[PDB]
Amino acid sequence: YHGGGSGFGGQLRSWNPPSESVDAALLPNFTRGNARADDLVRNNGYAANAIQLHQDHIVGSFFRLSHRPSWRYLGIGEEEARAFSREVEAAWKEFAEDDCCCIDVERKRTFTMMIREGVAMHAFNGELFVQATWDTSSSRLFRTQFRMVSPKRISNPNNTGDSRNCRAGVQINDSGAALGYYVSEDGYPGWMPQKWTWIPRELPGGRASFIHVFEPVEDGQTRGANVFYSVMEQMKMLDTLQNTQLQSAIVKAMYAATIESELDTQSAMDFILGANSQAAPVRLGGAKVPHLMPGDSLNLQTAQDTDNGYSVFEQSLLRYIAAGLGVSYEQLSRNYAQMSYSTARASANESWAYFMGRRKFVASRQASQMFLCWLEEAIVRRVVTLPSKARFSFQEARSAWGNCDWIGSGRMAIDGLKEVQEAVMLIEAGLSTYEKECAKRGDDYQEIFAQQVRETMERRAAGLKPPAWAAA
Amino acid sequence: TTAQLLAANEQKFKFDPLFLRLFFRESYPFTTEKVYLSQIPGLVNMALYVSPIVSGEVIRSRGGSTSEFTPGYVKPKHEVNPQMTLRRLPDEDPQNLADPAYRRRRIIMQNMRDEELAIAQVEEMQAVSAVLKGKYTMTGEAFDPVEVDMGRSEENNITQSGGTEWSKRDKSTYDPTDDIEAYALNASGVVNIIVFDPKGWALFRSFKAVKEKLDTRRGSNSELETAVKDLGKAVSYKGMYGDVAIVVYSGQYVENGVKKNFLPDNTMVLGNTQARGLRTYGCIQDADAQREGINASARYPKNWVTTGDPAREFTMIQSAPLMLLADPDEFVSVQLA
Amino acid sequence: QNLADPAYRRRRIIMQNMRDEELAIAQVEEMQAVSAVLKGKYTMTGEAF
Repeated sequence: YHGGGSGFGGQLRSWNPPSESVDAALLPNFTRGNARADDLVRNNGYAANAIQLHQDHIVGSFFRLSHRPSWRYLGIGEEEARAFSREVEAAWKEFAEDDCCCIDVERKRTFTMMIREGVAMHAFNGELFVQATWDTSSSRLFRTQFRMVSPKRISNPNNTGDSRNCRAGVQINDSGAALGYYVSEDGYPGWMPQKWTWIPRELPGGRASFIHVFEPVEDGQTRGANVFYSVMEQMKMLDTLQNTQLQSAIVKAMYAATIESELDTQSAMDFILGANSQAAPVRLGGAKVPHLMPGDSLNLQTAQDTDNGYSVFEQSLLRYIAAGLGVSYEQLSRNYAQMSYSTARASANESWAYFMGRRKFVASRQASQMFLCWLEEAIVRRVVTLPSKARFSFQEARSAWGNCDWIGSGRMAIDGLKEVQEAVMLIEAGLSTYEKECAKRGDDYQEIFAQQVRETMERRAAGLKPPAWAAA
Repeated sequence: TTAQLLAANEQKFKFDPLFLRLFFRESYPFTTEKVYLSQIPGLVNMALYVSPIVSGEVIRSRGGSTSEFTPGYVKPKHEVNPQMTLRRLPDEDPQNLADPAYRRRRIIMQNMRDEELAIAQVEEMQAVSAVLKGKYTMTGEAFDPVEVDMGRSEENNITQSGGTEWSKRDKSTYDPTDDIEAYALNASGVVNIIVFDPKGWALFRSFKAVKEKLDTRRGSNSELETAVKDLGKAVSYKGMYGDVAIVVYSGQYVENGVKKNFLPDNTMVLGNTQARGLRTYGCIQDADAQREGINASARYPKNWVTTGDPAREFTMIQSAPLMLLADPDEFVSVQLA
Repeated sequence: QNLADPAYRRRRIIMQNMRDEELAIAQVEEMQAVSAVLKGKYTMTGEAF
């Protein structure tokens, strides 16, 4: 195996990376890496575009709930399960998308923006912390409020050399489970003394208190790694190349001509450039034919091509950056050159696979945990009543009572008609149901059925022709 | 002349904190300038006969005593500078080899190991000098002298004299058991373990009566290991001797280049395996440490860069330990000349 | 009774210090203001200034 050897001709005799765990290769440089990623996001055109694409495609304009408790396992009966689902969905709809924005303690974001910001933080930081608090002094029906914590404030044990159990400010038991996190205080003025607080992961009653979301890579990973470690260096170097090329082009274009003469500068520029002595500005009106004595001379400088093949190299670097980040090349670079229908559809599919994976993991898990945390409070406060004769209590079956599914925004078709024909053809056969085809457009089938059954009544009552879907 | 480094061993000395483990448990960190230990006499004068008329001589109610102690401070440190990084290390192949950066992360690692080992040695000597004798004095070049003096009766720390020396008296037809009983009569509470010293164990074992207590059909239940049992380890949990547990401890600490033995040349330490021991750790005095909010801890590590011309990234650990003995009369130390 | 470990005493010391500097600078500003109002001019001198 040449890979592990000296190399071809000794070229690899100095490439001996240490065999260390992921933690010992990530934690010593955590803060600097996070800071560099933030600097890239805040000051680069393409990084901001990538974050915007993440937020808009993974989550979308709306992130709607779909509750499906497993009634077979609980033995509660179909109608009771459906009624309980309807009541829970109505309660959540009234609590999640309110206008007063009381879901968040800071009173700044609704639920959809909270999901979007969580995906963003998971994009350029590789983790997200949502803290579920209480305000017993409040008079509202639901006193469970959530807060988003920046991963910077989950500091280590104050940066000192740490240990085995206490890693990166996340207290750990004998196994890999996490017991308690450390939270700091974000002080903008910069002079207040810092205070660190302990916030346990779970309350003694089993309720979720402080939430951590990320995707691991190896056996042990206390804190995650963002998607920029692959391609930061090329991004910064490309930005520097862009600025340097732009400045060089401006410098080369600035010096138009060059006067060579023997007389005084005022006289030489007076008798050649046409500037009047009555430095010296030159009027830009008309055409001029200067008269040059044998000593004098005039030279019109020529410059290189302004973009002598820089765009192709930009193309290569942007292709590399897009490959590293995950999105397609067209979306990141806005190039959209000439391409057939097949190439565009392949591009869209290759992006959408990754987008679906990310949505199914990060947003879905965060939303499910937040929804369960609210559901416990709703159940306890008798706002929602469980069916009787339950095989388990709510404590004994946490997921089974609230096994929920979420529907996000659906794809925007490249061909408007082909997708419609595909959906209709699948519906005509038995291969796919109504829910599957209505959900790909991000609509719930029950609402569509109710809307149609009131539309038929309105059309019948108003004196118009009955609709197509009405039953004769 | 190419090469390859097949094996690279490492040398160590016999080091295991037996005395700290057995007798000193339940560590109690404290944030205080000085700690207190309180003893109460508990001696009751006999009720003397009194005539039914005089009715006098009220008795004083008993009152105790206290003490105050101040924990010492210890801070080892090391260094690393770019000069040591370039050449090579004795633990990497001529092949393979690494960038200069990784050699620094290896040197810092071994420096951490040495710091923690030195602190552990200090703690162990701290404990052993407290078990053997009532008091110890922590002295250093820059550390002002402070001593800890638990109140141990002079009648303990018994040593042999011109009479009753085990070495001088005959090894046949004599008993050590009676002398052991007479010595252990002083300790307050039962005794459950004996911690020999290899020379002392060798002296004790050679008696003809001690062998006889082992191979008697019905006169005992004791069993030992007379033959060679442990040769490389620092501890030897040998068998029981009637009721007590026999232990031989040979642990080594280094002061200067040479290697020295903790237990001083054939002592014997009667004691209880459940003796009340205190492991007190003081408050670490470092401005950054108190910035972090850490106090009354042990082994606070840190590093920094000195912005000098040769640079340097130092490495430091601070402990401030102090081991106490709640009751100093539950041990009896015998010299065994 | 109810003592505090030094990690809290250090913070209390720090706050009282910072309040002391703020008061001193406010006092300097008032001293400049009064002289600027009561008279046209004022001199700004110090030992190392």
